[PDB]
Amino acid sequence: QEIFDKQRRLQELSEKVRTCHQEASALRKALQEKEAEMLQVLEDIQTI
Amino acid sequence: QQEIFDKQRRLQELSEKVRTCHQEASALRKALQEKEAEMLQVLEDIQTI
Amino acid sequence: MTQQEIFDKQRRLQELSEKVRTCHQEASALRKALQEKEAEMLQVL
Amino acid sequence: DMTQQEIFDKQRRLQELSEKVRTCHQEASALRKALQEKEAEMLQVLEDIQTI
Repeated sequence: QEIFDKQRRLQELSEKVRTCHQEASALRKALQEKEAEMLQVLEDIQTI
Repeated sequence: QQEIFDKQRRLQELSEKVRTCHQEASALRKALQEKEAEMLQVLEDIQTI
Repeated sequence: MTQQEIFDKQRRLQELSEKVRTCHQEASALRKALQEKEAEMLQVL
Repeated sequence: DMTQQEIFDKQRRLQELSEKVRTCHQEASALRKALQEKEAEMLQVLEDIQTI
């Protein structure tokens, strides 16, 4: 399909992948932080 | 009886905190589910070049 | 009776609470693994 | 730059690394689904205690 057009596709796609990673990397931290907050609440519930 | 009511009230306050943390987590998971697949979606395309 | 019931519910609540803790710690190890796995891929890119 | 062969070579390296991510993702979906229901089970038990 012409190597220059293949190089262009590779670039755009890689960028999109890095963007998805950076986004996912921050969603996991937010999820890990949120689950950690819930555990403190649950500990308190065992006390009544 | 009063004791039960108190226990219930306390459980309810903590329950509200649990619900809020769940609602966010439930949504955070959906956002993470869709995003990780979007990543895999592209990686697949990269293999199609 | 009502009391017994509240107690049973409380116990079940404790079971799930510990089960959530297990899943969380299990998720924490997976997220760290997924982190390095993606980063390993990025380097390749 | 980058030649076609260079692209194929990076495409193969990718495949092995991408497959591992695919696996970890499927495992993450299973845990999240399991965690989702467990938290839902808790809220229903909490609401269950509110009734006598």
